[PDB]
Amino acid sequence: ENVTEEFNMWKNNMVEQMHTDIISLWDQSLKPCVKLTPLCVTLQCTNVTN
Amino acid sequence: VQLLESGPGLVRPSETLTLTCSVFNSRVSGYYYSWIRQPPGRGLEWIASTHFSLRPSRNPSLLSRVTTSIDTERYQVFLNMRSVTAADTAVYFCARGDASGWRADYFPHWGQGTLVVVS
Amino acid sequence: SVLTQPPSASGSPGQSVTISCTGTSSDIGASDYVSWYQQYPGEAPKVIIYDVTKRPSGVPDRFSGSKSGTTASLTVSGLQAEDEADYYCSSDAGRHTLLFGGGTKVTV
Amino acid sequence: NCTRPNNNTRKSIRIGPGQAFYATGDIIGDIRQAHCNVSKATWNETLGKVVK
Ligand SMILES: *[C@@H]1O[C@H](CO)[C@@H](O[C@@H]2O[C@H](CO)[C@@H](O[C@@H]3O[C@H](CO)[C@@H](O)[C@H](O[C@H]4O[C@H](CO)[C@@H](O)[C@H](O)[C@@H]4O)[C@@H]3O)[C@H](O)[C@H]2NC(C)=O)[C@H](O)[C@H]1NC(C)=O
Ligand SMILES: *[C@@H]1O[C@H](CO)[C@@H](O[C@@H]2O[C@H](CO)[C@@H](O)[C@H](O)[C@H]2NC(C)=O)[C@H](O)[C@H]1NC(C)=O
Ligand SMILES: *[C@@H]1O[C@H](CO)[C@@H](O[C@@H]2O[C@H](CO)[C@@H](O)[C@H](O)[C@H]2NC(C)=O)[C@H](O)[C@H]1NC(C)=O
Ligand SMILES: *[C@@H]1O[C@H](CO)[C@@H](O[C@@H]2O[C@H](CO)[C@@H](O)[C@H](O)[C@H]2NC(C)=O)[C@H](O)[C@H]1NC(C)=O
Ligand SMILES: *[C@@H]1O[C@H](CO)[C@@H](O)[C@H](O)[C@H]1NC(C)=O
Ligand SMILES: *[C@@H]1O[C@H](CO)[C@@H](O)[C@H](O)[C@H]1NC(C)=O
Ligand SMILES: *[C@@H]1O[C@H](CO)[C@@H](O)[C@H](O)[C@H]1NC(C)=O
Repeated sequence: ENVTEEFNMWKNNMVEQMHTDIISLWDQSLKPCVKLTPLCVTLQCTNVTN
Repeated sequence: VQLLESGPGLVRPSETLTLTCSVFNSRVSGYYYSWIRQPPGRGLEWIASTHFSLRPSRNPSLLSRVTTSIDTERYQVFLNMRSVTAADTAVYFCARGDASGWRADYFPHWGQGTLVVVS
Repeated sequence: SVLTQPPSASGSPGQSVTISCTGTSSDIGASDYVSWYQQYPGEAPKVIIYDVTKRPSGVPDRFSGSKSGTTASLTVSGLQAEDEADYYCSSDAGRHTLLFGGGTKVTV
Repeated sequence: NCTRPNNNTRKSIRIGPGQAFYATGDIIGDIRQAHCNVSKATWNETLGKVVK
């Protein structure tokens, strides 16, 4: 009570840390699993229905 | 969808049957395709049923010689039954299931049919 | 042909005809997959009743199915001069195996 | 409400020791367009409030 804090939402550091933490969590969960780079070959494609 | 059926004339007592019905405006995949047969007097006994990616079924009374398959590039289906006898001569229809693609109980679409008299 | 039907039935215009299709407990009493077909002498059959009590789109609603125990019944009410055709009953007998009936030729 | 009407089948392909690639076998039934539904009246009220 009796208090008035001066807030600003466009210059807080929580958003930057949340962004970099979400990016880091996204990156570290793609390490163990399969690396698909024999799939860059010459494909031959046709229509699925005719 | 149109089902156009074809079979070779009259068959010898020991020559095998090869039946094929081309599909038009359909994928020949994701749909159950079945064969039904009726003798001239009375009939409508079903031979076999096929699917591309699900388990087929065969008639126990004819399971011995039913070797049916499908072709995706040319959109065809082949009965290819063998060990024929003179007593099974009859007319054949090929049909497909409803838009659901997983039910082989009732067959809305049908085809013209073929004679396939046994000599 | 485990499923059997009476060989034929008849009546008069504006009357109702009931056709019975019978089978063993393992055949019809296992599931609700019961169907009825009609065919003209020169044409291929078409589905009239599917899943015992359902009908396809764009057909007259003068047909029905009761699933009376292990026997199914088809009723035609207000038949006309062009409703003369054979009626076949089919049912599922496990492992996607269907069993048909002997048919019922309705004449008037 | 968003929906994907297609009924896919996934197929697994072995590309090496302990390495698996998950392709698509086929589609059962009809091929239909994925889509999302919104209610017209509620969107009209929301747009009116936003304009105000
Ligand atoms: C997506 O496209 C792929 C690629 O086309 C397709 O898979 C291919 O399907 C065809 C037809 O089912 C396969 O071709 C057959 O392969 C077998 C086994 O090698 C052969 O024995 C066959 O030849 C005999 O049978 C023919 C038909 O009875 C006869 O006409 C012929 O003379 C022979 O007697 C036939 O060549 C092909 O192998 C596959 N390819 C792969 C890589 O799997 C697939 O079906 C398509 N899927 C969809 C949903 O469209
Ligand atoms: C998509 O297709 C599959 C078939 O691969 C359907 O799976 C069947 O669903 C019924 C309904 O409960 C079950 O009784 C079957 O046992 C399932 N498996 C089969 C038939 O192999 C699935 O229902 C389809 N999806 C939708 C939304 O209909
Ligand atoms: C989303 O909206 C569409 C469009 O109204 C709905 O699609 C209708 O579904 C009913 C029930 O199958 C059909 O009788 C209508 O013909 C469909 N509309 C059209 C324009 O074809 C759909 O059901 C809604 N809900 C979803 C997709 O979850
Ligand atoms: C989107 O989906 C929801 C949930 O399925 C629909 O909500 C249903 O609305 C009807 C009346 O319109 C109720 O009888 C149902 O009970 C509701 N569903 C549930 C699970 O309670 C909604 O109608 C759909 N369409 C929208 C939101 O446009
Ligand atoms: C400050 O807070 C106290 C506690 O609620 C309250 O009694 C007091 O009146 C407040 N000060 C003013 C100036 O209102
Ligand atoms: C396949 O799709 C392409 C692209 O829409 C179209 O031009 C062609 O006519 C289709 N049919 C073929 C290649 O047989
Ligand atoms: C929204 O609703 C109001 C009042 O019903 C109407 O005047 C207006 O035209 C509507 N907006 C649109 C885009 O239809």
